[PDB]
Formats: sequence, structure tokens, C-alpha cells
Amino acid sequence: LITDTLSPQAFEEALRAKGDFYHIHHPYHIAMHNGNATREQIQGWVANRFYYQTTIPLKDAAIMANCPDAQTRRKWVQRILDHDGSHGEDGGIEAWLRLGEAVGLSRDDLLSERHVLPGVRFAVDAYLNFARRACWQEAACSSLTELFAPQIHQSRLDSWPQHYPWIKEEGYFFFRSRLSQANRDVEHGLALAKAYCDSAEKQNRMLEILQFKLDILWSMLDAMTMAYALQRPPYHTVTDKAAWHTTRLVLEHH
Amino acid sequence: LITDTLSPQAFEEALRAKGDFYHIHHPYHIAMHNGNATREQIQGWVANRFYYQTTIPLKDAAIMANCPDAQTRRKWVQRILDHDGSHGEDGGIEAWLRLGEAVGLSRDDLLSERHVLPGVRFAVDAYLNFARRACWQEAACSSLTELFAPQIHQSRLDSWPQHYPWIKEEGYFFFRSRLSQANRDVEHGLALAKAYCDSAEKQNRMLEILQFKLDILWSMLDAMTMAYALQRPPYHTVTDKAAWHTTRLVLEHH
Ligand SMILES: O=C(O)c1cc(C(=O)O)c2c(n1)C(=O)C(=O)c1cc(C(=O)O)[nH]c1-2
Ligand SMILES: O=C(O)c1cc(C(=O)O)c2c(n1)C(=O)C(=O)c1cc(C(=O)O)[nH]c1-2
Ligand SMILES: [Cl-]
Ligand SMILES: [Cl-]
Repeated sequence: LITDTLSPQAFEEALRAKGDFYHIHHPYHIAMHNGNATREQIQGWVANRFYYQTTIPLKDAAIMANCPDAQTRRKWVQRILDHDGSHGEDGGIEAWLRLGEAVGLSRDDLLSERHVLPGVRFAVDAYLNFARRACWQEAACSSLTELFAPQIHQSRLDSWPQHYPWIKEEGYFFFRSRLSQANRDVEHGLALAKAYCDSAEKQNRMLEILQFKLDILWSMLDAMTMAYALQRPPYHTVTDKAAWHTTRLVLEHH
Repeated sequence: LITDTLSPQAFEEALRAKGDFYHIHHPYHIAMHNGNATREQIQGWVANRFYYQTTIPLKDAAIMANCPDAQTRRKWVQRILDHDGSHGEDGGIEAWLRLGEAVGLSRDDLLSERHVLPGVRFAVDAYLNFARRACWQEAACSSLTELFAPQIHQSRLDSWPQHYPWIKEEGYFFFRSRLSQANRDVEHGLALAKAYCDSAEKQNRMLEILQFKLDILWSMLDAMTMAYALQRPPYHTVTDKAAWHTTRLVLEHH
């Protein structure tokens, strides 16, 4: 715990040290990186991760709704544009659907969200709900696991083509696009954290918030592990069919 | 799927049929029932389930906050009194603490919430956020997994003394108390469901909400399985110490 307020440089270093807990260290990621995941494991990952991807613009809109600073909103809205795109096959969500296709899944497989495991849903919804309820600065700074994301994107670009040659090359567009977007994102996110977190109290709080975000990512992979690596998807003792709920109940009727 | 609106009595039986997915069928539960769980697994279950127990009055208050019907609130508040304890008389939260002590955990072990796994936290928090956001009728009726709870409480009363004679007698107080409280609860819950769910659309939606609830229960046990049965708690590849966040970030500063 921080007793005496860290300088902004030292606080940055403390944020960066949290990368030790990033999901690049989860066995699910490591198995994919080393060429040991099966096609079903990769498909399940893409389908489930789509739920996180389609939640990012919701979460960013939530931050904006809580942010009375127009200068910040002018910057933050670019994240929504990056994922939703402007008119057509544009943006990140579309690029993730093309990754779905590149690994053998249809657009409907992803858009229906029917494969999204409840453990994935609850972790991702925790992010959204934090963004809706916390102060905008705290919610904005919980993005800063993006500090670690270019490394993990690059890892996939480096390892997947030779372990999984069946993944269509269009599939890699999204990862490539994030090497630059994540960096532009953190330029702002860091600047904001270093400016906002100017007391030991705020610094310790922010470190716990970043841990929360790390926990969301790890928990998504835990759910995937249980369903696709360990033969223990929900209700496996009672049925061989998917029986979990498949609806964003507070945002859609059905 | 219901196409033609079920009568109230037929709809009650469709709600009861969801018990096929209750967490009494989860292997974590079955292992405890069969005498194959470890003391660590029992302690972990007690410590993590305390997070659920201390969230029940929060989500019941959330329902009441959304409920402009005084008659309903007059009934619903009994749930809060049951868990929090009234006229200073101990309540269900205190009884769960005594279950903690009965399995060798201190009050501080439970109250600190330090042992609460992120996958448990996110599942439980999903319950509270649904209760906060959904219309009160939907939120109230999501309690109806209580239909299934007397059976599981009795299963523990029946089997744990044989297998785990070290669990102190005092620890069983909570389970015994719920045999009657759960029954009284669902009398009101069923009445509400049967009065409110008076179209096929509403009936199908309610069954999906009950599934969501079931998924929460199942996911809590999935997290416990990973951590206590499979040797894969969060960050196990990185550290042998607990590193997850331990704060209800939007309800407490630290
Ligand atoms: O592939 C990944 O491992 C990974 C991690 C993260 C992250 O660290 O939160 C994000 C992304 N991808 C992502 O694609 C992305 O667009 C993104 C936005 C955000 C954010 O919190 O606002 N994180 C991430
Ligand atoms: O031990 C259990 O298996 C179990 C399950 C559930 C349930 O089905 O949601 C409740 C409880 N216990 C419980 O102790 C409790 O007070 C309770 C209240 C509620 C509820 O949704 O409002 N569920 C449960
Ligand atoms: Cl990213
Ligand atoms: Cl109960």
C-alpha cells in the first residue's frame, strides 16, 4: 500500500507493474499461444470474446454519460467510433465478426450471443456496471489494461499463423488494428490517471480498480476453461445441450 | 417456449420445472453431499457464500426502492429483517457467521470478504444489478429459486453430520431456519409471478430470468471449483498468494 503520494512517474510504474497479472499469463491464452488449443477452444474464445467487444462501446458511452467535461468527451467518443465504425464493414466489432468467420463461425453464431457463457457474461457485465456507477475518472482509468494489450495482440500475430494455418488471414485485421488504437487510447488514459490520482488515497484506489479489471479478464478465461478445456460447461451433469440464459435482460426484452 | 399463455397454475409448474437446473446438481455440491469435499472446500464455500448472503438484503432493498406498492413493500421488508436481524435479535447473516465459526473460520475471515473469489463476486453482483435495474416484479420473482432451497438445506442437515462430524452443531442453525423462511417467501413470490406473468411473452421472459438466476448459482460454484478443487485460483500461474480485488468498489471507497 502507498503511504506517501507517489510522483506521477512512480505511479505510472505502479500501474505498469499490475501487468504481472494480465491475462496473457492465463493457461487458456498460453495453450493458444503454444499451438495446443483445439479448433473448438479457439472458436469458443472468439465467440465469447465478442461479448466483451460489443460491450466496450456500451461502457464507453456510460463513461461519457457521466462526464460533464466536453473536452474529455471529444476525445473519449473516438473509442466508440473505433468499435462501431462509420457506415458499413467499418470498425472493430465488424473486424471481430471477420475473425469469427476466419476461424469457422458465422456472423449469426457471434451476433446471436448464444455461445456466451454465463461466467463470461457476468464478468463483462461487471465492467459495464462499474462504468455506469463509478465517477467518470475512475471508470475511464479502468481502461488501462490497454497498457498491456499491444503485447498480447502481437503475440497472436506472431504465433497463430504457424500453429493454426487454417485461420483465414482476414482474421488478423483486428489484432493488427489494436496495436495502434490501444496506444492512442492509453496516451489519454495515462494522462488522465496521472493527473487525477494525485493523492495516496486515490492511487491505492486506482490500483484496486485496475486489479478489478484484471480480475474480469482472468474470470472470462476461467469460464472458457471450465466449458472448453475441462468438459464442465454449465449444467453438464443434467444435460448435453446449452441451457444458460442468452439475453441481456435489462437492455433487451428478448 | 410457451406459445399459448399458460394458466396461473400451469405457469407455477413451469417455474418449478426449472429446478432441474438447480445447483444441487453441481459437482461441488454433490461432492460435499457425498462426503468427498475437503475442509478447505467447505471453508471456501462458507466464506464465498457469505458474499451472497450479505447481498440478499441489498438486493431486497433494491427491489423495494423500485416498488411503489406499499402493500408489497410491507411483505417484502420481512426478507431484510430475516437476514439483518431485528429488535437486535440475531438474523441470517449472524447465523452464517456462526456457520463460519463452526467450520473453523473467524468472524473476521468472513467479514473481511478477502476470500471472496472474483467469479463469485461477479455472479452475485449480477444479481444485485438486475434487482437495481429491472422492474420490481421481475426482480422480485427472480427470488423463486427459493422454491428449490428447502430441499438443498435439508440435504446438508441430513448428510454433513455423518461425513463431517467436526462441523459444530451450532453451524446448522441457518439451514434449519430457511426450511420455514424459504417456504413463506415463495408463497408471496409465486402469487406475484402468477398475477404478473399473464401473457406468453411475460411467461417466457420470466423463465429466462429464472434461468439467469440459476446461472448465477452455478457460476458461483464454478469459481469455487476452479480455486478449491482444481488448483486454479486466479493468478495461480503468477503467484501463490491471493491477488484479486477485495472491495465492493462502487459501494465502499476501500
Ligand atoms: O485481446 C485482448 O486481450 C484485449 C484486452 C483488452 C483489455 O486489456 O482490456 C482490450 C482489448 N483486447 C480490446 O480488443 C479492446 O478493444 C479493448 C478496449 C478496452 C477498454 O477497457 O476500454 N480493453 C480492451
Ligand atoms: O443454500 C442455498 O443453496 C440457497 C440458495 C438460495 C437460492 O436458491 O437463491 C438462497 C439461499 N440459500 C439462502 O440462504 C437465501 O437466504 C436466499 C434468498 C434468496 C433470494 O433470491 O432472495 N435466495 C436464497
Ligand atoms: Cl486493445
Ligand atoms: Cl433459502
